[PDB]
Amino acid sequence: ANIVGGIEYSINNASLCSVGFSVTRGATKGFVTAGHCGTVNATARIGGAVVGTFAARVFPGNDRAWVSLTSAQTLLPRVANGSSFVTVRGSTEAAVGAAVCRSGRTTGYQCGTITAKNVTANYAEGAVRGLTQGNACMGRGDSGGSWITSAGQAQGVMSGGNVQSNGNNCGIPASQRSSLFERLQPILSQYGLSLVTG
Amino acid sequence: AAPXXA
Repeated sequence: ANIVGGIEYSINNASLCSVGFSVTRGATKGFVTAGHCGTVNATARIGGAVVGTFAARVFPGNDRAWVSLTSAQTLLPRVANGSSFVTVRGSTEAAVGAAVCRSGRTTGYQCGTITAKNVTANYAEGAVRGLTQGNACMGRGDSGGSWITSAGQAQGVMSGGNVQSNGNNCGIPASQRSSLFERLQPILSQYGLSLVTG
Repeated sequence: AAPXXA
């Protein structure tokens, strides 16, 4: 499968999540995603085919993971935007107030701005600390997907927020949305990963 | 808040 940020993948033939970013660990190909998406060794599938398994994850506390893929996968330095793509160029962290977009299998590509950093989410499983908050909308299934600036600086992966009863926060004004992402810098250093760029 | 996932 071609690995692009934002596309759907399933975990153990049950849950759905979105790919965050193509990465390498030495000769190993992988993608970073949300920790809530799977446990170590869970099986990830793309379009019904097995593409790899969860190599490590932390959740709750943090919300991160990486999936090691088979050598047959094609890593690409891109994030889905509809039928178009955003090229990944690096991981400079943007500041509060910067515009950012996110890509995921449920709401597609949505943009907003970063409103706060170091936010704690009290999920039922336990708190997740240090997340960055944005007001781009998102929905069930977007977890793990890419957060990136239009200039291509990858920011982090979708963790959660204030989903409404229709399964997303797109039906409430940007001012009331809390869409939280795990910063990518700490995941690349924790697991020794290098982002694929173009 | 809830994580996400689907």
